[PDB]
Amino acid sequence: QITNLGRNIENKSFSIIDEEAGPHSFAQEEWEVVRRIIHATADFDYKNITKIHPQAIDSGIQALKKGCPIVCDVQMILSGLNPERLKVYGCKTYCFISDEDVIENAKRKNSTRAIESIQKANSFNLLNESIIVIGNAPTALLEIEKLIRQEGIKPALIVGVPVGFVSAKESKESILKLEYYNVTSIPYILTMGRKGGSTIAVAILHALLLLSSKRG
Repeated sequence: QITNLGRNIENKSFSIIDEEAGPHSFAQEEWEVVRRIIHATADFDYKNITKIHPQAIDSGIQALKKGCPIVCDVQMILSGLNPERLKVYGCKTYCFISDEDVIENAKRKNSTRAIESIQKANSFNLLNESIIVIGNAPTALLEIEKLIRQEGIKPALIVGVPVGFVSAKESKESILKLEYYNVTSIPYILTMGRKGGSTIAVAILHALLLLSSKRG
């Protein structure tokens, strides 16, 4: 998994982050997630924009335990998750961003591959009680919002951390509006604003997998 020197570096880093982050309003478990994000980016700003839903970590753990599907918008996210830890639960990862049918459908429908990618997962019922990890494409998050609002889909958890200058900020706010209006109570983990990234998403997933293990 990692060497002694490895752990020493990480432990030293987390200690530096805690001391430097200063005062924050995150509970212990929530902080393990936020601290992980700051660690992957060296960006303390995440201490202020990462919003975690009260049931987020709980639904996340439960979903993983059940070998739930993990739907990712971009391939890099998967490339960050070690299949070793996932087979423990039997979770299955998916990313259709690069499938032919998705590509042609995006072109033909004047949309994005991310949007058709999400629709494809839905056509397979892969959104129900799953963990939706959107680390890059804002349109993928807006589509999920659309499906929740119109199709009533019920994922176990939404990790909405897309990065961008066009609709990123908006896609995250649309998720908060769903809760604001009590149309649904789908747990979420968001980094409000334009900031996000596949690396932020992977860091959140790893924090969850760790918390899951630690709960033992």
